[PDB]
Amino acid sequence: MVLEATVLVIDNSEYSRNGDFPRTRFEAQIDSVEFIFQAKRNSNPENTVGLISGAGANPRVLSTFTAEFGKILAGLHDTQIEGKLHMATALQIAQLTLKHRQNKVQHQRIVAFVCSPISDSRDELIRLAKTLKKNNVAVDIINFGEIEQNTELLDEFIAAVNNPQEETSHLLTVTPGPRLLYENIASSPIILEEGSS
Amino acid sequence: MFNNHEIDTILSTLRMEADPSLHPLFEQFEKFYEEKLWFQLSESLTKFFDDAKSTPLRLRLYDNFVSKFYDKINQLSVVKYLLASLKDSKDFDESLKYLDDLKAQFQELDSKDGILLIDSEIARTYLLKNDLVKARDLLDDLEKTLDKKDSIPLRITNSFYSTNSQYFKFKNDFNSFYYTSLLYLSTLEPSTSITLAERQQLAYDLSISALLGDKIYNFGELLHHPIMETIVNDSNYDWLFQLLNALTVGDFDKFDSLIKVQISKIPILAQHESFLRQKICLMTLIETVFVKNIRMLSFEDISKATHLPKDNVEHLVMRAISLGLLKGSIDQVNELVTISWVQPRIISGDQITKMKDRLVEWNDQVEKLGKKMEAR
Amino acid sequence: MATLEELDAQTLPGDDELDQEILNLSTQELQTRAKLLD
Amino acid sequence: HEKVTIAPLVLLSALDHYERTQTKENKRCVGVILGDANSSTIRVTNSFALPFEEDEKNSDVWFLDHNYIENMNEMCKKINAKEKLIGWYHSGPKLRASDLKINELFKKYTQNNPLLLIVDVKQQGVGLPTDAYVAIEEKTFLHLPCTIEAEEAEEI
Repeated sequence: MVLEATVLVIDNSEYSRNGDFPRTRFEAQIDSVEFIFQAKRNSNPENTVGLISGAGANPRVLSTFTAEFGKILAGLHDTQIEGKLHMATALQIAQLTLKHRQNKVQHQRIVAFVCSPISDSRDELIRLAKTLKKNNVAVDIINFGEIEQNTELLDEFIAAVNNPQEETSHLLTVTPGPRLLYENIASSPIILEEGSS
Repeated sequence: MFNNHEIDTILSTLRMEADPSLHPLFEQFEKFYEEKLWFQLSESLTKFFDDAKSTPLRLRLYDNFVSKFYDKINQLSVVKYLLASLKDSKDFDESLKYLDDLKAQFQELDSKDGILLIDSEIARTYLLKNDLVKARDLLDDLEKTLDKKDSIPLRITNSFYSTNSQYFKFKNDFNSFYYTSLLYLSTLEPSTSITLAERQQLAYDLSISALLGDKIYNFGELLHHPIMETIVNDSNYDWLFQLLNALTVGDFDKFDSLIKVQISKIPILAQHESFLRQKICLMTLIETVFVKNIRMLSFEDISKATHLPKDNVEHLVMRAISLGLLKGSIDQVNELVTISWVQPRIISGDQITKMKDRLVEWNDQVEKLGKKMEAR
Repeated sequence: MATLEELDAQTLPGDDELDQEILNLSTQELQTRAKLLD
Repeated sequence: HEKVTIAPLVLLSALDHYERTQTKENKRCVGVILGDANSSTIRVTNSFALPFEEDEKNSDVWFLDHNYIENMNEMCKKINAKEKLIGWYHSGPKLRASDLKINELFKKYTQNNPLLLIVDVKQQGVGLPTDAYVAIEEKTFLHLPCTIEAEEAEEI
């Protein structure tokens, strides 16, 4: 399926501090990713992902490019759990990240947790979405927000990224209750179904 | 306010999934205490707002989900309040008793992070007026604790200084303390939202401890920093400010007029002002009057130019590091001080000018020589 | 009653990590162990 | 404090990096610096271009991998044990706060607070085209003065 690089954007933040489903949202985010990546790396081996900090007050990559269990290895340690959005920046790097994605013909993909209230400007958001689309990035977002984070940038954004869907963007805005994220997203063409473009 | 009750519903469902921050017992007890806007500190993001100073009796009900504090609201999260906010329950006891609850023991944050609780619990004992000996010992261990740590919180120091301030606040040594709190201000400087009664009174007590410093003068200080208006203003802050004037003016009865008990409680400022008037006059004399390699200042009229007199010159001037400061010595006969430094200052405005002059001067007259030497 | 099942079934991959992570760590020196020594 | 040796060998290739990378004022060619950092004098043995991306259109936005260093140090180790990470360089000539972030990456990778290195890729003014920094705190970072060693091998 997928031959592309991907990004894991994690907010460990106002929501991931705050467990969305067991054990905590942050933790809940976790195994879903291994779930995600498993499939992603099952989509094809060599489907590569990043992992960054959109969390805390410090943006940065967590897991750099690889396949690869090293991510699962890299994700091994924590984050600021109550931390805050780097997205615009963090995303922006994910672009630069993906720009450097090793052995391109791998398309640029991004997977993004929303544990934050999502502070950004539509313009920047769209310029990103543009820049993504400009860079031709795949972006599928994980959002369980207050409200959720939606009727907002995120909803616009996926669109604002999107001329063709997985060549640009898909979305799933994560649901509350007995919603296992990996169970949640199993449906959404964030994963499975059609996997890349 | 339901803002608790709200969150005592909402953040119970805020991710935080229908939590102990919504329990049949739970929402009642506030409503039981009040809906009336004065409350028990409301369980996460709003208790994270709420210090709420009706003494939390969700004392217990914050202490719910503290089981799940692993997978429930997790941070420091705790002495964020309680051990802070209920540290302000203000008994001996109280905190001692929830020392006796936590004692910085609880599952992971402290007894499996809780160092800042180690700060608190220990520090918090200290703010209870605990015996000096007992304090300092483990305080210095608390210090020793503090020592080898790389702690991203100032809060630790911001505990500890405030703590160790409080320690010296139990004490004199505002030379330390004031400075310690001065330190602590600089320790609070980046962080730590507070209250004014906190702010001024401390910064008062600080500014007090400046005079209960007094010092290596000072003169000028953190006054620049937002302790002022804020503190001064009024009451002794008037004085305290006018003492900054005294830190310049050095007129006894621009102050010894002012004096009420609290200041005259330590009369030695009358001395310290003599120390001031000397030192105050001194610094600029040292700073300015000679510029031309300032030293001599020797002695008497020059020293009485402090408008503190020759026979006190015979002491205050005579005392040097017997002032704590002056270097050099005395030619008594010729009535001449020998002097040297240990006169620093924070000021500006002056040798700025004088600076580059000589520094251009040789520089210029270099080029005369500096013309052909290697050139020719 | 089935939660700790999932929960510790969720730990297992995070558990699996460390050893697996180390199995990565292993080979690394194992060579430089051998390599040099060899 | 620990104020440090400088390896010209570094300095040279460092600009080659800058050169090789065709880094410009828009950019700073960044990389490892090597030595052993214990003593109140630290040594720079060597240093390694970290293939990198820098964006100051958004300050914190920039790209780098550590895993160079990962494989690097291995070989470095295999090359020499004494490589032990002292810190890192960049071009410069000047700092940009994202450095701080970047600085802290190496904190994982270094014994002490690691060592920044500025270079003047144009070597413009004076003694050093260079600054080396260690973070601090109200943050701190600082330049301790540094200089060359022998390296007469160099000197020859």
